[PDB]
Amino acid sequence: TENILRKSDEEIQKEITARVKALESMLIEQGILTTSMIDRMAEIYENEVGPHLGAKVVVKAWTDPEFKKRLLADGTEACKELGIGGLQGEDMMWVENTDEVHHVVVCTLCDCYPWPVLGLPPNWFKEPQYRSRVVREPRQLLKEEFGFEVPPSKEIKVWDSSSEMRFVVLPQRPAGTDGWSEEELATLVTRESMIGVEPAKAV
Amino acid sequence: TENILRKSDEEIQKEITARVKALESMLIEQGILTTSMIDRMAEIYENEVGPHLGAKVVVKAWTDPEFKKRLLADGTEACKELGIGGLQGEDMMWVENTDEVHHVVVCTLCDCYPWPVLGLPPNWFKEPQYRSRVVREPRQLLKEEFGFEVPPSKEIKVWDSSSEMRFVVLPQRPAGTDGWSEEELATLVTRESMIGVEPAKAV
Amino acid sequence: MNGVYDVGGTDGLGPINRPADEPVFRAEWEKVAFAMFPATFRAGFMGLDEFRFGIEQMNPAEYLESPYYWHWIRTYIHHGVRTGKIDLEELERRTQYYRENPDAPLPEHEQKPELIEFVNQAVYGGLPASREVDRPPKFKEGDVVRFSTASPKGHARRARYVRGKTGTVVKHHGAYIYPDTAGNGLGECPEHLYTVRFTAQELWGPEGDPNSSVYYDCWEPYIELVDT
Amino acid sequence: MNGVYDVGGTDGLGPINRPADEPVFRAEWEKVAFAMFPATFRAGFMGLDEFRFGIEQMNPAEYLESPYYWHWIRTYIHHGVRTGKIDLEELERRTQYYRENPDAPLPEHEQKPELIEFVNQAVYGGLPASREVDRPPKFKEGDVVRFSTASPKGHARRARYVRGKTGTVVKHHGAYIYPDTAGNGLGECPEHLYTVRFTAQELWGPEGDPNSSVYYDCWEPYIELVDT
Repeated sequence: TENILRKSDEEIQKEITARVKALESMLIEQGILTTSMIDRMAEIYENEVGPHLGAKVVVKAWTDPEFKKRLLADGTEACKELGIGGLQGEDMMWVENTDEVHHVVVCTLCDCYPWPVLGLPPNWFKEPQYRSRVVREPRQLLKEEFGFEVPPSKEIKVWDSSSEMRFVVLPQRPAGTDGWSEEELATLVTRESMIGVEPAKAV
Repeated sequence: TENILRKSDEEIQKEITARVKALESMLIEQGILTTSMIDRMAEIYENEVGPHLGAKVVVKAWTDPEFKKRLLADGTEACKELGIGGLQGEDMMWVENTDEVHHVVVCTLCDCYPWPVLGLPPNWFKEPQYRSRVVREPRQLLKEEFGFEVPPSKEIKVWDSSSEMRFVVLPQRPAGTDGWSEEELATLVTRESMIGVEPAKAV
Repeated sequence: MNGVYDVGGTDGLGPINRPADEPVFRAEWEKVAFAMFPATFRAGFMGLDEFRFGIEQMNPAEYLESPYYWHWIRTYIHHGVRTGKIDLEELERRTQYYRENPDAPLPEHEQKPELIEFVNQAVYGGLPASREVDRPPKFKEGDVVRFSTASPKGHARRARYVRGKTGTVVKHHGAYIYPDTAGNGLGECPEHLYTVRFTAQELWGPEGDPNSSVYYDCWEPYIELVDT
Repeated sequence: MNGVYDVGGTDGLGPINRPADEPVFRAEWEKVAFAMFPATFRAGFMGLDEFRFGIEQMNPAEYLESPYYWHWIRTYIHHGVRTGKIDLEELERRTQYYRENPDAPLPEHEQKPELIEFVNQAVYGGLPASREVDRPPKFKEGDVVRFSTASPKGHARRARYVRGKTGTVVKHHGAYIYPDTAGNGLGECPEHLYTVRFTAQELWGPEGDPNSSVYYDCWEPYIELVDT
């Protein structure tokens, strides 16, 4: 929003860049930070860990009722079956959208998000506009921001991740996908459908 | 506090000045604002209405127990006796500091302040640092910010002016002033002593 | 409004900045912003409660660090647009004009004695908010009452730190303009007004001073009976 | 902390800004800030709970409008100074150096295989916060509990919108690192963890969706029994 007090984005970026390089130089001299360590972190979350991993769980649950049971009882242990887990998803609890219940996830106090299945959160998830309003007016927020209308009679459950427990939405399988392959169904599973701000893709 | 996002004070002032002059030009063309109207408002609160008026009430209450009674029953009517009243002090309630009770006034939601006896509030009264903390840690705030130590056993009453009622502290008369003239006692009465953030002046 | 302006009880805002002294008006633009209050009031831009609501709708980061009278400018513009009395595009074009020509003259205008009369009358007579009502007060001193947990999105004087809390009625003041209607353009709809005492421990839990209380003014609909 | 970061239920913050797409890292400096998290963790700057507390102590106006990873920089500096591992004056002098010489080289250093091993191990093994305790859980599913009204000034996960509110235990997860000690440098002191359901009307009064509930995670000391 407009703030007559705020420098330009370019002036802000220039300042942050200098400050970060200066801090980086100091930690390098302390022997605790290296360029290879920076590169590895960035490679993992740019190309290795992403919402494609969460979609694999979702499509397995959609096509394997026994796995779905296990996923809903202990999410960390279930995802471990597919080789998925680790940092910031050590404790994972999956919640299933149904005809009566819609789930949406938030972290009002900061930014908590299930990295092993979704990768790093998009900036809007971490920012104050989404975090402040979704606990208070979830139904309106979903319709205005994401064009997602949830019927008044359907209950919306907002999960505020105040702990190290991580909540992940299992979206409902779209109609019209009988007998689809696991690859074919994954194209319908979006980051947004596992946060609960959108359904899985139609058609 | 430091905010890497914030322009300089000079750049902020230059922008506000242009914005205000532009708005001023528009209201002038609408016939609702004039330079004489701006000057009169500024004269009244720069030289006519100020905490010297509140001090006159205080010293009357200190030297006139019957007036003190009336002041504590209905403050607007009592101050009217001395020719004091009007805008933003239409409803005035005075609260008396004693050996058992200390009073301090705030407006956490904005800026409410008894203009007819104190004039316009100082900037610190309107700002978020004082307003946020005085309702939560009055005893510590008084000692750290104003060097005013209130003994643990003495009750502090914080008056949050959420309405058009205005609260004004009647400070305790300092010891050593027996028989002082009303003029002589007024030199001890400060803006801060009628907010409750300081006692009246010692000696 | 659950706005950031409702700062009571907030931590981390910084130490108080308090020059040993400071003028009433720190710049000429502040005198103008101050004087525009009676001017826009008289012109029908807004009343006192709407005035405050305009400020409550500011960008919170700007509210937190801008000069106080800039808040007033923001609310004048808010209500000027709301009422159609201010055209934003003209305003933006004039802003750029005075950025580039800061010494350019103000528009030619006639002085108006009635605006001076208004100023003096408001300053010394006041703008009293007390009103008479036909209904008697529902509460009385000594009543134990609980503060509403409602969280309207419009204007109200329901600081978050007092919501759902229990306290004792200290005084009934009569009936006054009710913010929850007035600030939202819905008229005065006056309600009885009370001061209510909340202990610090009631407000802050164990972190509260055991020997301190907060007095807060509640309009009748804010509070419901606990113990008569 | 009653900080501005505790934004749940706040009004007036603006519409969501959500580009149709955006990269994982918007600038090179963001990769650095991200990677400094495991680096300072391993070096003993702070743990996860202390990390968050550092951000909670930011200037709120800066927190509200700065790039997310700038928050991380702030907390690294906060704890670097706190532990004496970072000298602020040197840091300020180097900042000005890289302002003036943005392309100057970084210090010469050797690469460390153990730092890569640490990265991979943390990413794929995680940093689990669950802990075993000798005491059994005090609560169980179906219990009606009320959330504490305490308002500590140190780190905790006590969002203001849930304080003093009543809800029903949905699940007990086991015991976990307790923020109220961990984030304040007082150790893990693990406590049983529960999810608790609060109805929107309980949270927001009449302004709450009649058909919506908020699920919130509470460590045992946060909640006290109402109905078993």
